[PDB]
Amino acid sequence: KVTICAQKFNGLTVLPPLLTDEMIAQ
Amino acid sequence: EILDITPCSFGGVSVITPGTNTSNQVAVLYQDVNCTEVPV
Repeated sequence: KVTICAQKFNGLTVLPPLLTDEMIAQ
Repeated sequence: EILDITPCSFGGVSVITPGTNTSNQVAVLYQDVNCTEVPV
């Protein structure tokens, strides 16, 4: 139920978080 | 004819180091890049 672009071209980096979605479920 | 223009790749460089008191052997992370074109 919870849902600009995937790619940005001027220094806009989204970083991957350390704790993934799987082990939070663990 | 339709030409998609993309700025060619960029990304920061992460440097992983231990203590310089411990060692000088270091490792490099290239972030958000599939390392098919590493050298430049």
